[PDB]
Amino acid sequence: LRFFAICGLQEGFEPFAINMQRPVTTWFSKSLPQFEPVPLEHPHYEVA
Amino acid sequence: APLFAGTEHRAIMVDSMLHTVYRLSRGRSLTKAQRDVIEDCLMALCRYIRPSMLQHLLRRLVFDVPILNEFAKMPLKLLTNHYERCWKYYCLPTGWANFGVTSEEELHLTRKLFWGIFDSLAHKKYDQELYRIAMPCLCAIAGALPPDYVDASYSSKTEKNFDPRPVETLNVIIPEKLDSFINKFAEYTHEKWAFDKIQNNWSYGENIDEELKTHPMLRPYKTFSEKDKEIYRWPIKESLKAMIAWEWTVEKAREGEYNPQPPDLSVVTLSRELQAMAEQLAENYHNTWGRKKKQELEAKGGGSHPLLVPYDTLTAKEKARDREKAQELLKFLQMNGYAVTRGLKDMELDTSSIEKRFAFGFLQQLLRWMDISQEFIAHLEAVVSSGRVEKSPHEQEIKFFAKILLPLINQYFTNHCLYFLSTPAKVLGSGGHASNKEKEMITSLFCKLAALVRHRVSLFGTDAPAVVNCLHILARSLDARTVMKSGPEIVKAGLRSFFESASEDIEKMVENLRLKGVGQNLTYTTVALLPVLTTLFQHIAQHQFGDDVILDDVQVSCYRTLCSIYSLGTTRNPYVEKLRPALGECLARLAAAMPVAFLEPELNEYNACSVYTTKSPRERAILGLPNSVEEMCPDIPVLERLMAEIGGLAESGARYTEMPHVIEITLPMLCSYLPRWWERGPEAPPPALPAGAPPPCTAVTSDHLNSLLGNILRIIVNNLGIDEASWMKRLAVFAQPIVSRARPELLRSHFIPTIGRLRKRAGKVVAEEEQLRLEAKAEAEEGELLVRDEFSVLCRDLYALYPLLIRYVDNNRAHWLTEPNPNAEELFRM
Repeated sequence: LRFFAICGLQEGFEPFAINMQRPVTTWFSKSLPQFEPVPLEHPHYEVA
Repeated sequence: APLFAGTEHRAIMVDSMLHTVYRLSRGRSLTKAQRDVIEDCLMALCRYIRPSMLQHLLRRLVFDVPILNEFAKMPLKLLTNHYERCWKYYCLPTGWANFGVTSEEELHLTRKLFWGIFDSLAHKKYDQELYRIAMPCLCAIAGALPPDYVDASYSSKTEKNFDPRPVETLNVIIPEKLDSFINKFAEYTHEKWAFDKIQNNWSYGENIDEELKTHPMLRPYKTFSEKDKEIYRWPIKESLKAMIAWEWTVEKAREGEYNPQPPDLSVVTLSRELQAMAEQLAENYHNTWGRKKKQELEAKGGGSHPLLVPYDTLTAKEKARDREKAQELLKFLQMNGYAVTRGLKDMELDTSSIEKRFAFGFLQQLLRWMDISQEFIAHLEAVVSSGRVEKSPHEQEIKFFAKILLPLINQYFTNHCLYFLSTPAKVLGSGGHASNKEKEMITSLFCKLAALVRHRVSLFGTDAPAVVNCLHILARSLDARTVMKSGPEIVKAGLRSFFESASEDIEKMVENLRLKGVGQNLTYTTVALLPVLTTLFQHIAQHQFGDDVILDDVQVSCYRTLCSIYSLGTTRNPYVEKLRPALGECLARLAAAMPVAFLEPELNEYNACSVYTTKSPRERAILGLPNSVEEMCPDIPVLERLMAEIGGLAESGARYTEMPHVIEITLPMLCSYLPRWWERGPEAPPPALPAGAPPPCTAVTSDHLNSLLGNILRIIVNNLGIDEASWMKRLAVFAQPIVSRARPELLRSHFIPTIGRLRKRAGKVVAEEEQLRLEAKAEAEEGELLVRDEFSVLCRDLYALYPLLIRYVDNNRAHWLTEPNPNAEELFRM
């Protein structure tokens, strides 16, 4: 971390992954269209 | 009322309720309490109903309000609240969150409302309550409207208890060629209507009947009964007679492009002037149709039709029927070869989107009213000079100007400041940027208002503060760079004349102070010119317009102003003592805005933005400019001498009374000058060093800035603890900008001793307070005021010294945390 000491360390903030033995897993918004069930509360579409 | 939020599923019912309540409000035989209750109900409903659902009520108010009669007071308040609440729904391109965005029809209605109210108020006789109610409504509507909104159905002609009055068509005769066209159009309408009944599954029958499903009148023209045929034609004959009534001409000389076979009318194009013709003709049809309902209501004895509002007010869908079928008639005129003449309409059809912009129109009206104001101000001056006892013929215009335009200008150009400062390259506001014409017009407005108020503060009396505030706002909204670089010679000359007049007035004030025209000049200067000039210079410096605006004649006028102020500052008079703060602030802004290093004349040759470079030596001779820049006016010392004198005073430890000029004028000027030229001098972050770069025109450096900051701190420490020093806050505010270039050594050299002295003083005062509290009765009662005063002066000193310390700490904290610093720790302790 490049600016943790200047701001945050004295304020008492802790790095998010400070005591993790493995890197934090991440998810991303894939833009591959996929078929999913129509939500039961969809604002515009209703299936009977 | 709150439950009406989110009732869009019952929009028709809500609209009916709103119209009914409004109609009740406009009710005779209603007591004042009943009317108040109805008005409260209407305002409560409109406070919560969604803006999209109030479109029809707005449409009714567009017609009703501009009359500005007694009934128009409540609608004005309603519109004021509505537009203040929902300005985002109309102004922002995205619209109000979760409420959608306005429509073009709603914006058109809003513009119509604004201009109707504006014109009615302009032509109305003065009424205090009416003006008070109307001004906020105009301000709110203007704030809601987008500055660059362009009306799709713009009308240059701007023609014109609703009385639809169609033109007299029966009286007008019908030509025989137009009768031939009437027959052809009757046949075409027959064909189209026959296509329609074929859709309905109706055919030629013996008699009309819904169950039989056959229309007897539909049949071949040859077998078509003659009696029914002119009945079919009569609408067309009336239409053509109306066209002739409006002096519209058509000459078939040139040519242009049972079984239903109607030729398609959509393929053939339709011109824009032709479209306007169709709009007018459908307007006449709407007039006739509303007249029919008006006769029906008259027979009934009363009542109002829902669709009695004007055709232009009617939204697109309601217009659609008449508009389209008038399109059909005009189109068939075209295929028959009848292209109708425009005249007035075609020489009215002109202009561009820029000229159709709402801000453009508003500024044009403001300039016209500026001309009117000049006229009546000259007349008022004449009557004051002679014939003091009389009644002004321009009472209404004076009152309208003062009580409408000034608040309106102030509010409008406060709201839409960023739109006028935006440029295509850089957009400052949410969206849209003013055109060059709009920028030039706002510049002209500023210059005209300044010229109007010059030497007339007493004449304006109680409105002078309003005029000065408007000038402040206009200056802040001025985009001088574009106007000066590419603008009309008249606008540029207006701005140059403003600057020259300001310099002349300041010179007159300076010489008068050094030692009732004198009183007029003094009051005008100190009340309007110095504040407005300070604001203008600050705006120029903030937006970096100095290199583009202050050149040639403007540069000469700024030279005169700057060094006349500097020369004045040296004198010692009670009036000069009272005036020094304002003069110092003006000089600070001027030094920040000036594009020439006037304290370093020896390096002027390297300055591109200097008159001695832009104007050839043969030039500057028709002007009175001296041969060398050093002689522009020499009374101002050079930078080296100025810094030497400041340091000498600081070391000698002189008090404020021994150098009122320095602290009040010279130090702010240097604090504004040094940061400006540090960026353009050596040591600056070089963007063009790799490429060919001319030598810098200045020698300012972080060394100079640090020396000035040290001297300022030393001066404050010298004057620490005295009874009265009101200049400390001004000096701290002026010196704040230069702190960013302070060196690390300042902490130990200057800041630590000063804060140490302050801490020691605070300790002494708290010890005295403890002794006082230990004391009793009169001993504690008296001396409490003394320690109160000591704490007051201590707080003054702390507020003088702490903003600088805060900036220094902000700039140096990262280094201190990265590397532990005992001096920083000691400062923390103190």
